Amino acid sequence: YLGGPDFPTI
Amino acid sequence: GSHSMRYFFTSVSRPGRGEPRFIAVGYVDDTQFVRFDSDAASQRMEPRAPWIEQEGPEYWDGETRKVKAHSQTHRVDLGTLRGYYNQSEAGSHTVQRMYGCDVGSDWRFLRGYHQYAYDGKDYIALKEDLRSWTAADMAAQTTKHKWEAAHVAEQLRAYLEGTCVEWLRRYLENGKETLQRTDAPKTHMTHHAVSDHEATLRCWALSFYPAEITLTWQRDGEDQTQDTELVETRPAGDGTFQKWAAVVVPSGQEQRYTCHVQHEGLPKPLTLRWEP
Amino acid sequence: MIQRTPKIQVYSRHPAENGKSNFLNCYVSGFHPSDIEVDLLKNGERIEKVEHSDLSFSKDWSFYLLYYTEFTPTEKDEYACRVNHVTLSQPKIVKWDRDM
Amino acid sequence: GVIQSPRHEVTEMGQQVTLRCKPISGHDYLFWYRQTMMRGLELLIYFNNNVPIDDSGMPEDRFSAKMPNASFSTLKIQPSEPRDSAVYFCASSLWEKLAKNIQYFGAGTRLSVLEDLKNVFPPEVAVFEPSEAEISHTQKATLVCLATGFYPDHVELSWWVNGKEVHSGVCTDPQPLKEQPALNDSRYALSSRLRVSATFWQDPRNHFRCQVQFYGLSENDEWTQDRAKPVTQIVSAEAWGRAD
Amino acid sequence: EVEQDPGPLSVPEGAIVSLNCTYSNSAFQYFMWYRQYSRKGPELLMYTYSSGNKEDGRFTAQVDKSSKYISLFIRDSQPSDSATYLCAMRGDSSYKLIFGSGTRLLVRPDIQNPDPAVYQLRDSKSSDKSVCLFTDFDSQTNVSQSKDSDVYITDKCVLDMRSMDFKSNSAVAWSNKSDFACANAFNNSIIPEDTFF
Repeated sequence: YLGGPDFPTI
Repeated sequence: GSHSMRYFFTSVSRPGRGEPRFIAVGYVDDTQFVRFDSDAASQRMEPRAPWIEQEGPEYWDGETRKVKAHSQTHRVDLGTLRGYYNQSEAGSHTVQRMYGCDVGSDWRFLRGYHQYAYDGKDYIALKEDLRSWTAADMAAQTTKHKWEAAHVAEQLRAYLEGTCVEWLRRYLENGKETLQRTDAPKTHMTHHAVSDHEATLRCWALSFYPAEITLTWQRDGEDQTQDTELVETRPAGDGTFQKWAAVVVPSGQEQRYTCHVQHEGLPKPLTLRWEP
Repeated sequence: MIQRTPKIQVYSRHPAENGKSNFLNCYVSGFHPSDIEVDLLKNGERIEKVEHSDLSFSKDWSFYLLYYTEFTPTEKDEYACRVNHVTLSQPKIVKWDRDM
Repeated sequence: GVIQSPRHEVTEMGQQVTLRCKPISGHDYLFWYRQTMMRGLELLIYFNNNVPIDDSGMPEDRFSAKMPNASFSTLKIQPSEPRDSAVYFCASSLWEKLAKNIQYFGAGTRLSVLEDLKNVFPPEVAVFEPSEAEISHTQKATLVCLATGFYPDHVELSWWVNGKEVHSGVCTDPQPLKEQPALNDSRYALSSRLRVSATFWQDPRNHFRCQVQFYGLSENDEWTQDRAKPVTQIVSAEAWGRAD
Repeated sequence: EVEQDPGPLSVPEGAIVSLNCTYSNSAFQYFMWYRQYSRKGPELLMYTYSSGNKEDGRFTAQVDKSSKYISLFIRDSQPSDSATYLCAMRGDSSYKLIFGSGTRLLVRPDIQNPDPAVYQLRDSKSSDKSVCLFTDFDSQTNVSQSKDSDVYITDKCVLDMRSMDFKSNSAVAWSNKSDFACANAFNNSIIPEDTFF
């Protein structure tokens, strides 16, 4: 089960 | 005993192509259970183990939406990283992300991690506390500042310590027949010379799961490593693993040496010895 | 950009018996970057419809892959893995040793 | 902020409808929502870096959303139907605002898709006096404006005194009344009040105007009825003080 | 599915107000309350992760994830809290919000000294066309839509002076002059007393 909804950009 | 759920993300820039190649895979322990490839036709997160096929459509839409969203973020990362290091637009570069949680034999939370690499080198990583960051260089410091300002550690800690473990446990139950199995290594020894004074003894472990294993050569019962070669553990392709360990012995002396095999899948260690 | 050449293992899935269906594996690992070319070879000639696992990587970020195919080993047929990669001036051929 | 266009649209069914949104520059998430009156919002779609990420709320058939670049999204309905009438909102955001569930909203597009333009009428607008009685013991300035007979219900009412829009002393109804069988096909009515000191109404040099912006037909729309084309227009009524 | 009570709430200024929402999917982890003035976009008030209570000025939001029940309390309510309130929620796999249908809140302003008074009012252009203004009545009184004949009547709205601080309710009714006018206008409803004659 992935983390989300998303990750911040570098 | 202890268990893991880990996600691996790789994203490769292709100047002259429309988009980076994005690949994502998920593991529980040594067993792969999902994948996504940005170039594959499905444009879908795909099952790779029999037990997750049980999940309903909501699970699969969610997982595919999240991985697609991940690929977009990595796409912008590749462009901003390129600027940070002042690199040419002509070369292929790579971003890699790994995250997951460990759980003890009581299935409760041990450990969380979330690491990020650019061109095969540590870039930024969540420390053990899951509250702060380790940054490899100054490009990464700018990112750390941004991520600290955005409270990003907080989001990930909630996932690592809660949701990740909750799903890992759910997977362990639903895949118990294969995830909680253990396959004893099948073992044998092999014998080869050179001319006169030397020979090689090679001790094999085949078809074992999980992949952790210890192969030890003793002379006269003495744990001795001098001139001992362990090949990296290797997948068989059917879900099991293989490994061998060799010693080069003065010939005549072969009976003195003993191979020791340890594997949670077997109740006590094995001893093999060359017999001709 | 730092680079690591691949380690290569060629081997069968089950102990080889002549005339019996098996799977030939080429496991490449330790490499960076991830663009790699791997062929399985029979008597010098490349085998068609080889499959491979999904790209992953290790604690040190280096990549690994397994390539594999059904084959039926024989006394005389030589089998090999051929690997090309930016760090190699020439494709590296590692022949399958049954005893290994 | 987020800029949405058009603010109002009134059209016949069958037409293509295109709704537009410019997010706040720098934002890389864009959301399109729809709200039907006396109900809640519902997400149609959102985008991240111009790529649609979730479109589960998008209708199966006549709806289409795009984001050709970071500064612009469209939502298209072809062909439009009356049930598509709604307010359509656009919002934009960033990851760090989204972690606190913050989102920036456009002012919305109010869309009326009508079965027939023959039903469209602009308002008639009357102002009424202070009452004889009310003025002396209360000693404040009373007046009311009525906007009658309009359809659909896309109207912005405003009071002007001298050359200036005025808010103090103002209260117009939140919702328009219908002259109806409560049958959607009705025309509407709206009131507003304005008060200032009695000294104002009675005596001076007092420019006093109830103004109503109606949104109706554009120039694209064909019209052949004997009566004036009910185009988008401002209609007004006014009054001067001390006037039987 | 988010279930929310629609039904207009009308409370007096100063009152505590309670709004709430029920849901069905246990994967919702983020819960939000929005306020929306008539003809405008929604404004975030409060947001909760988990279960729990958050206070902020006059507002408290709470989340009971085992009852699947969430609430917002507004203390010491003000005229400017009048609006539709919407709850919204989501989980962790999408930024898609699921909204409840909304609850309409009217907070009736406190009126210092009523002077209920009903005035007849004639058309500026011409005459004969007329309309009745009932105004300066207290915010205990309630006003009734006519289902009787075709007489037209607007609910009360509140007029706000500023600088010089004065408020007053007002309402309006009319009908073409089939001579049943100002007295019969409130065979619908009326609380207190004054008039023209």
